[PDB]
Amino acid sequence: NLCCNENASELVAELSTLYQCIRFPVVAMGVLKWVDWTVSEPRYFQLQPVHLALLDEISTCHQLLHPQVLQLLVKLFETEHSQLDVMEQLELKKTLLDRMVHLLSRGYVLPVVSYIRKCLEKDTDISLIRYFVTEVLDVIAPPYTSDFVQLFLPILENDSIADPVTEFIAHCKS
Amino acid sequence: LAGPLTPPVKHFQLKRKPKSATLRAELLQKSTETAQQ
Repeated sequence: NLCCNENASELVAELSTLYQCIRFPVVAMGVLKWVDWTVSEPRYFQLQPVHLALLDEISTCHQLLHPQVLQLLVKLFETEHSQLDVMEQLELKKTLLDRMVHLLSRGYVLPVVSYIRKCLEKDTDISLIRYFVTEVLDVIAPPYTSDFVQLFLPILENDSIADPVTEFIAHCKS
Repeated sequence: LAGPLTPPVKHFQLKRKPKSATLRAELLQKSTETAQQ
């Protein structure tokens, strides 16, 4: 009823019942497809984005929906609008980077850092990767398994600041 | 039928809470406001 009513603020009104009800998995998938089609509209970020918050309930509370959420945000991390300038595009990209860092904190670490490596080697400017490292080393607690270092540190070779980067590189090479 | 679920391995203990959960609390404030309505 909520999704086909074409909801924003009314979502925040009944967000209580939502995060109560996203615990149902099928309902989580349904809201995911709804917010995908709403947010996949060209220039849906110039007008309310609360919808990106809901993935936080989904991915955190449902492990097997980690692949979908990242595989949603891979599209949204490539958002480009001439109306919302490259500053606002980078703002949304950094927001999505914080979402992807949270999803990394839930254990979906190999494909996150692999795609981050791929888009840096491609698209994703060094500013976005530096902000990724900033948020990561601001949130991730040691020890750091080498399965994560093997992709995070050899792409962090480009920069040395966010100092936490020096601590991370020294700990993960020693 | 589809077999058991295996929880993911925790490579490290979280020294803090993610900012996502902080935003969940931030929006739970307006949730309580709607409860007041």
